[PDB]
Amino acid sequence: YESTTMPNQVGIPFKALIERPGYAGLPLSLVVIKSELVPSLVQDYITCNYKTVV
Amino acid sequence: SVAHFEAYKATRPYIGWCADCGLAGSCPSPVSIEHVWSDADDGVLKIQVSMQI
Repeated sequence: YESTTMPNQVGIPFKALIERPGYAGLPLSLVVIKSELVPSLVQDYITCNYKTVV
Repeated sequence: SVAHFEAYKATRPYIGWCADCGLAGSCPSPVSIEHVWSDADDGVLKIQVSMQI
C-alpha cells in the first residue's frame, strides 16, 4: 500500500507503484510544479537614501 | 496644511543670498537653491527655491 520516496525534479512525472500483489489499482503519477520556500524570517533593519538637513 | 492653494498664499516669496547675479557679482538674489532632492529613476530633479512660481 504505502510508501515511495520520489526525487524532486520539476515537470517530470514520477511513477510510483507500491500496491498489493496483482496490479489492477490506480497508478500514481506525481509532478512537482514548483517548490515554494516560504520564509520564517527576522527583519534585521531598513535602509535607504537619506536627506541631511542643515 | 489642509488645502494646497491656501498654503501657497501663506508662504510668500523671500530673498536669499546668491553669489551669482548674472555671474557678475555677489548680491542678495531673489532666486536661490534651498535643497535639491533626487532619487527618481527617470532623472527627474525636484528643486526647491526661494521664489514662488
